[PDB]
Amino acid sequence: VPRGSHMLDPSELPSALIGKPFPAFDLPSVQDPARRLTEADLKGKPALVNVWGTWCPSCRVEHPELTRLAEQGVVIYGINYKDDNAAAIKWLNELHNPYLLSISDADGTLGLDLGVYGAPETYLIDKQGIIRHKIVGVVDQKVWREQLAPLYQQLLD
Repeated sequence: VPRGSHMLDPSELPSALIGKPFPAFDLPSVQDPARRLTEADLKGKPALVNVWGTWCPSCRVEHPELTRLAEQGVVIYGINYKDDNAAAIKWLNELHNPYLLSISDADGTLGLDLGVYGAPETYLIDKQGIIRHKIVGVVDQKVWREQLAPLYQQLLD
């Protein structure tokens, strides 16, 4: 089955939101639909924002690395993207939860503003919630070391 050229829209490029504030949102937490989170909750420390879903085999694979980073003091926030809430809860309970906040993006409206088109994807934000880098696909030790860590270290200092 032949397939012609399909071009990602500009908002989906890693470079799209560099130097821009994290998009505004008002969304329920994963574990409690009565607890609301906004982009204000993302501010304070340089951090990773990781987009994931239980539908995503690559997120299963990426999980140990996120845990490894959190153990080293790295703040990581999770956006649970277009997922089954019950399944997401199980995932956060049965696996070693690396996330300081878990945002339920069930309709993908936050992902839409971010240019999300799959998972995992990871954003580096500074203390003010400004986006400084985006990784498309699994972050492993080499991706961390070469593509995030030097930026992250600069944001700490």
